[PDB]
Amino acid sequence: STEEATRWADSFDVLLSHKYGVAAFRAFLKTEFSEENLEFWLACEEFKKTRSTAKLVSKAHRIFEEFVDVQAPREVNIDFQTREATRKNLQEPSLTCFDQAQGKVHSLMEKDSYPRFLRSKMYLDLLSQSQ
Amino acid sequence: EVKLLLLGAGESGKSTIVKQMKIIHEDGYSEDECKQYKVVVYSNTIQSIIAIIRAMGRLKIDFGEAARADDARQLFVLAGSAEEGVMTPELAGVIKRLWRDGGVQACFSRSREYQLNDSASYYLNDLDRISQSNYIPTQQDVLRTRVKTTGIVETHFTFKDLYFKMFDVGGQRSERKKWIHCFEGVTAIIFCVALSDYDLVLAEDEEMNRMHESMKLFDSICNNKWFTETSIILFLNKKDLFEEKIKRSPLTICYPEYTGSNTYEEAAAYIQCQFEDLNRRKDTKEIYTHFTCATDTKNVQFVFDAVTDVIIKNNL
Ligand SMILES: Nc1nc2c(ncn2[C@@H]2O[C@H](COP(=O)(O)OP(=O)(O)O)[C@@H](O)[C@H]2O)c(=O)[nH]1
Ligand code: ALF
Ligand SMILES: [Mg+2]
Repeated sequence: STEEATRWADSFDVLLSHKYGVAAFRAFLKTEFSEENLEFWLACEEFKKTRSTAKLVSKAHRIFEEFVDVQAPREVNIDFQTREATRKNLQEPSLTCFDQAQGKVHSLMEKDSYPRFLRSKMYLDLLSQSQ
Repeated sequence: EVKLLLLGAGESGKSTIVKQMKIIHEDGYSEDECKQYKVVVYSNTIQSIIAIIRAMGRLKIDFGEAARADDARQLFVLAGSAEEGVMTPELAGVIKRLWRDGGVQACFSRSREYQLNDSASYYLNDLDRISQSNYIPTQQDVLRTRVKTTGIVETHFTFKDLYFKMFDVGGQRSERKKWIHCFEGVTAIIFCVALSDYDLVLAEDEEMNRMHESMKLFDSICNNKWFTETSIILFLNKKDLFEEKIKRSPLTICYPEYTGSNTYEEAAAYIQCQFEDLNRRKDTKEIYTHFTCATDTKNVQFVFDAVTDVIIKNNL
């Protein structure tokens, strides 16, 4: 448990590769009102696993409506260039439709939220309680 | 207790004011903390030169020398090479040749026509220093870094026997639906405005003037019933960048009716007037305005001291 909790600090991507690291980071992001970033990122990971075209087209539309559109209830913080590229990609959806937007959101979490996670009371409690 | 909100549009200087509170009123930046910003300095540098190169297509600008074409290809391939915080001599040299190219510089001069970090030239002009294998970011290098804020971040610190509960937020349009969460029982707002925004467009809407956006947002905040009793402090920030820019880009871009001079004192004064005019309860409520350079510790310390005095005086 302590080796796993300490592994989350090795890099953001190592944190993301652990189910319990993802869950902890989610709880942390809720306290900072930025959990849409993680839920968008996870949605994109799931999208890339899709095996049928009808399923792919529907999920691309749902992800866009939920997270990417300017009126989206959980609109992610991405620039116009990134949002527009995504919009254009949605006309003929493929598995790389969200790559640009997902990369931007990954960078946003990695550089902003994740360093604060590693210094948080929440993470420090998890460490001290581990094992 | 003082609940203090740092508000303003994207890139206005909010988190930089937050860095200054750590420097002045909390624990400061240790060398180890500085070292943690190295990969950010590198990323900001690499992303900035990439942005200028990319824009050269939109802008119909050629390289001063043909040999830079291969440097540009090399830059794009290498762009990931420094994510572990090592700028290779190869990458360093590629960037140096591109930044010194006359086409690249012509594009840099026209950066209002695209999206470029304010600290781009700061870092690019210091490439020799920052590219050394032993490089440790200085405190000013840290202050100059660009990391976009998402969500709402609370910190605390003490000053003049007051306990400050400080809230830093994201400034982009997408973020602003979250701000209401922190609007209860607010003692003071520092509302940041990038003076140097007057000729830029929003990263999230490239057909919106950034200062016009800031005005709309200040209108909204200043007159919000949540803040009737809140001390409203206006930081007309990036005064240093504004001083330089005003000598080459006319204020009429933002305010077509302006008939004053394109000088720091007159143009700055006019912007102050435009923001202060948005107060629809002038008989009832003050705006406490300061011209700031958020990256200048001495300046922010002086201004924040003055601000604290206003808050004490307003809570007697
Ligand atoms: N030269 C200069 N740079 C500034 C000033 N204020 C902020 N910056 C820089 O502008 C960028 C955006 O600032 P930031 O605090 O991240 O904006 P925020 O989005 O409002 O938090 C950063 O790279 C800062 O270093 C200033 O007054 N002068
Ligand atoms: F653009 Al910001 F904090 F408003 F990074
Ligand atoms: Mg910020």
